[PDB]
Amino acid sequence: IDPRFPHHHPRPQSFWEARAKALESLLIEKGHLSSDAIERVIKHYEHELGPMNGAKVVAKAWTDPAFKQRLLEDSETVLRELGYYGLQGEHIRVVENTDTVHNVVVCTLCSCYPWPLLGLPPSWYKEPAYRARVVKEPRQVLKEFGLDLPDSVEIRVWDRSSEIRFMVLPQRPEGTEGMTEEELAKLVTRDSMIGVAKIEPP
Amino acid sequence: IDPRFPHHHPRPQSFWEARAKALESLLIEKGHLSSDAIERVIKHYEHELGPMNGAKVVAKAWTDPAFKQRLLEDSETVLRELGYYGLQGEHIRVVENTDTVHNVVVCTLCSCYPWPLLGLPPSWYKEPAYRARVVKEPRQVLKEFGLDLPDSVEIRVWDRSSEIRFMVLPQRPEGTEGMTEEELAKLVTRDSMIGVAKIEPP
Amino acid sequence: MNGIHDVGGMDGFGKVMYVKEEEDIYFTHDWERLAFGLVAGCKAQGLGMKAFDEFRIGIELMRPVDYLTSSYYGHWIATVAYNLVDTGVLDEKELDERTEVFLKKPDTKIPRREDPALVKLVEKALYDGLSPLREISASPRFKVGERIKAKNIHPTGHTRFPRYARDKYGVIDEVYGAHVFPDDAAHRKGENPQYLYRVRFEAEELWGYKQKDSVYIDLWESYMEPV
Amino acid sequence: MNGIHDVGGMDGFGKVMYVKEEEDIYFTHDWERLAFGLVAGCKAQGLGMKAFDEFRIGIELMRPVDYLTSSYYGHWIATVAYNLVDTGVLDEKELDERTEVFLKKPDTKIPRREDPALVKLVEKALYDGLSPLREISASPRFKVGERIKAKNIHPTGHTRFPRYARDKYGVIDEVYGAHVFPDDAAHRKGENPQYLYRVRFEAEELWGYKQKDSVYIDLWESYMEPV
Ligand SMILES: [Cl-]
Ligand SMILES: [Cl-]
Ligand SMILES: [Co+2]
Ligand SMILES: [Co+2]
Repeated sequence: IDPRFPHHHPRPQSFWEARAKALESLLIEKGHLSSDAIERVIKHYEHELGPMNGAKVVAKAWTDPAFKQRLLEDSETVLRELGYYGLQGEHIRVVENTDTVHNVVVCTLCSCYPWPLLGLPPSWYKEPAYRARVVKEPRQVLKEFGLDLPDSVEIRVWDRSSEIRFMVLPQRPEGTEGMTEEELAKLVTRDSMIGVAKIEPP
Repeated sequence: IDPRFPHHHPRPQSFWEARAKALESLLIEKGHLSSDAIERVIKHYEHELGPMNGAKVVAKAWTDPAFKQRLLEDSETVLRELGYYGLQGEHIRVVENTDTVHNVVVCTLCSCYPWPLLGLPPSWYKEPAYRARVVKEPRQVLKEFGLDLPDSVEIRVWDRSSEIRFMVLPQRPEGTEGMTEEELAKLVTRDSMIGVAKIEPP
Repeated sequence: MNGIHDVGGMDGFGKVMYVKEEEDIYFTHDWERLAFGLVAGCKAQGLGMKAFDEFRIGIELMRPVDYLTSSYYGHWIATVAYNLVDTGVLDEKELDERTEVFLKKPDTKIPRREDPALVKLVEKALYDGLSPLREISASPRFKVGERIKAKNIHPTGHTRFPRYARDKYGVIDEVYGAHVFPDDAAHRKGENPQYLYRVRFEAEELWGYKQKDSVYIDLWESYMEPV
Repeated sequence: MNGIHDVGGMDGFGKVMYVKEEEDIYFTHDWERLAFGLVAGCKAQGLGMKAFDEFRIGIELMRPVDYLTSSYYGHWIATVAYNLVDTGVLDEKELDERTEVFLKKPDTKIPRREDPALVKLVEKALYDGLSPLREISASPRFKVGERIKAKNIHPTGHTRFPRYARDKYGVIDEVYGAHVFPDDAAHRKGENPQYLYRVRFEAEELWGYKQKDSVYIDLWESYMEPV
């Protein structure tokens, strides 16, 4: 390494791995962490949370006009009553896609995402391409997801610069007549609750 | 390489090396380049040009008031008359450091530098730290070079966004009484002609 | 800070890597799982960080070349290390030595310890969260519908004001209430809560572009001024 | 393009690596020397690039992770490759295959050829340079001393208008004359020369900072509008 150019040389991912283990070891030795505390977190985020919670909220909104009304009027109270609350989900708002308004959520500065309601964010959501581009050329970004909106549809991008979180409420597709709330929930995709996809007819 | 994350993985410098050789080989095979054309360029930039040319211009300005006047009035004509002209030196301007005005030159967008007059730029001149910072906190950048200007001195940063080039004309230091033009030229540093240093008394 | 993290409006980062949800694996390496445990475990106890503000600045401070190559949980490792050293929980020399141990001997045994009280404490944190909403005695400076000036400010420390939105006109969409102020809190300078607003910006104003696009950004009161 | 290259005003890139001039080695690897020969040799003949505009956009288009890690002459290799393929001088498949050859067998022999006519041609280019100054029939829109508005424009192709200077007020310092217009020329869309101006911006205006600092930037006429 030429000392003029240390900034050309990234840490290898083996460094981060070693660093993680070093932190883990030191913190447990010092009594700050325990094996079971670390595992409890991993269980929560890898297994206990997921987009199925948001899916249930969407299906309920589709099937129960009074619920949808309450949700849109005061989402934070309603979501907390359902138990979809916690770390990074203390203040969750809901915005409805309509025929002429399309909503897209992003954290340009990092990755902010409502874990208690949606689970962990998509891989791409945290990466620079989506973050950089969606606030400036959302139509181009959406097209890469297969969503080609007409010029006449307004796009609203919601950049999560504070701890306020947003979920998109996507429209119920055609072809779903007679489906139960539980069956509609299975239609609701993670991507549709971020705004990068509409829901396909069954 | 996880295909979600190809952008995490830089080309190694061995790639650029191989690419360079591949270009060289193909272009010579196709009759576009020759061994001697490539060598001629390397000789010019590594050996024929350098900051000594600017140093001579500075020393002349210090020793010949009429020359300094002409240089400051019409640098492009004067420099061309001296033969300090060529690729990336077609339009060269000169700005004088004074007791209350300090000049610093940068190419924030790349590396633009007057090769015919000063030779190749410093390593650091082309790198992000200098480029990013000097337009916003020049006092902090200058301090890293050992130049700690008083608040009362105005700083003018000249960002080379066009093909117009600038050389800084630094002030003649104390302690140089009786020195010849040739001896003064040996005092003129590359850094002083960029604006990141004053010239020390001998 | 005007850092590599602040990517909104940048060109050149390429196509978005679309992947079907069911194929979008959360973790591919155990150290990534561990990173999550470290962050949440420390935060639950206020070790190195109490809210996300301090967490974010540690990431923002990464070398750009590291930020772009570490992978996402690499950011988390970087900021835990940064903050634990910065607050005096860990010593840098000891951390570096131990890092070296695991670099040269990756299969080095991790010490085991069960602490069910700590588990309950961490669990409580995951479920209770930590709201930054506060009450203050002042009234909001701005009103819904007001056209405001998003200031041209350039803090060298932490901010939540993306560069792409600076020096722009926008319209107040909502007054959320007073929230802990990141530009102070990230540097352990007090909660000093300020009114937080949602502000709508038009594409024409942000970019000079002609499509029916807008961006809704949350801005603290001190980021803005009246017109 | 709002790319990784456009670093003016960014925080986080760290200290400047000071080195004494006499110790500041130009080249540490032969491929770096070769990069210079490739660029100047091609440019002298108008191969891939005729002026520096096309040269710059090829660098600006690099993957950010490459831009930050390739080292400086790596940029030059990237843009020669880009432009020679883009203009049809070289075929991408052939270039990639040959790259692979030198990757696996670095000591592969380089073909030798002497072309003294080409040497003279290259030499002429090094000494004669290539001025972008033109004359146009129009008069300048702006005058020395005029307070202008540096527009909020966001071209997705090449521009010489740094982002830090956009959406700002400045003062005309000089009218240089008409120069070949980079935003068109880099994309082979004609010289279409426009008046080029030097414009002074104050620290207070660029950053909201309070020191006696200013930046003099060269801006093409179409980057600005009257107030
Ligand atoms: Cl929808
Ligand atoms: Cl001086
Ligand atoms: Co975030
Ligand atoms: Co340059």
